[PDB]
Amino acid sequence: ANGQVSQVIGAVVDVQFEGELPQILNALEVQGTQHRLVLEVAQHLGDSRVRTIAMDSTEGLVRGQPVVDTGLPISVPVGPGTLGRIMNVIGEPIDQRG
Amino acid sequence: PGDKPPAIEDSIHGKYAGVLFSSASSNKSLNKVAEDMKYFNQLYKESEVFKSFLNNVSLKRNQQRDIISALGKTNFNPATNNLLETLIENKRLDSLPKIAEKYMDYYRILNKQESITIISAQELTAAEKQKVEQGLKKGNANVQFTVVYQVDPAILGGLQMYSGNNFLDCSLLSRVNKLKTEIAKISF
Amino acid sequence: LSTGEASVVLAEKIKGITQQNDITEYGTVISIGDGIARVFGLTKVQAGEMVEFKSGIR
Repeated sequence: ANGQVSQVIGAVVDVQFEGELPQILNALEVQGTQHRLVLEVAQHLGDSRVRTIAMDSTEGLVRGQPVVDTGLPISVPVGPGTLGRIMNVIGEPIDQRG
Repeated sequence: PGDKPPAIEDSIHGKYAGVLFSSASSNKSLNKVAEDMKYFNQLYKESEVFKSFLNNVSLKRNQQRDIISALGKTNFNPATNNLLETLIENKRLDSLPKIAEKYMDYYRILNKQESITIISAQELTAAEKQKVEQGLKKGNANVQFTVVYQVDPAILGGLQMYSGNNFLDCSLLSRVNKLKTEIAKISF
Repeated sequence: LSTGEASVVLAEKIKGITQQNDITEYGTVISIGDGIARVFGLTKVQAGEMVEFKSGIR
């Protein structure tokens, strides 16, 4: 959790990191949200700041909220288990089938 | 003087220079900050490594603070120290030299001494120059000034004075053109 | 204060930060995005020169 919410502009959210920054296209996860909010890194604006796109509603966010760097882009579950199963953009099941 | 800088500007360097002058001039001191910012100007042009440091933007805030402290923690007015800390936080360290110079401008505006430049075609004789001083002195008679000379005009036997920001034309060339134009528009 | 502080700042510079490599041949990326990178301290580079990044991409 080496990231912080510097600013929040609608769906776009900028995360202030320290030291190493998340590689572009990586998937960041916000901590403290009601539901899992994943942010996809789009570009590095500079000054230890990065611009990301939110995969879920950014309502209820707060500046300085901790953010964790997954280190890799959005990872979705693949395989025969997804067959016959409704999957979300972030790989979460929305069919209430476990 | 009412904690009001000479002029108000929205420029980056202008904003910090104005706030520093007002904040500095507020409590008691203006010359202390003036000498501090002047030191940066001299060092900014004398030390090459110092120039690259300020111009450097990819440097981290914590790194910049450590280097600034190494320079000097004393002999700088608290207003100057607080200013630097603000620039590091706002990544405005690159604009340090402009702020320094801009600040001195306001201070030079408060300075009462002014330089008056006289422009004349014919060489000014030692005795003639003395008479010029009495005219300028008797004209103001309430403010000291320093006189400067520069003789490379196109006019002939004309006098043109530049005093900081004011210009008064006593040149004969202006008289010649004025008459030649009015004599043409007689509409006889 | 003193004018000889350049050596003091230079000393703190070399040790304070594990950076500042050969600027005339190396540079630092200030920002990356929209297919554009803001390299820093890449002095002496020529217009159209071919540069190479860390990962090997040119």
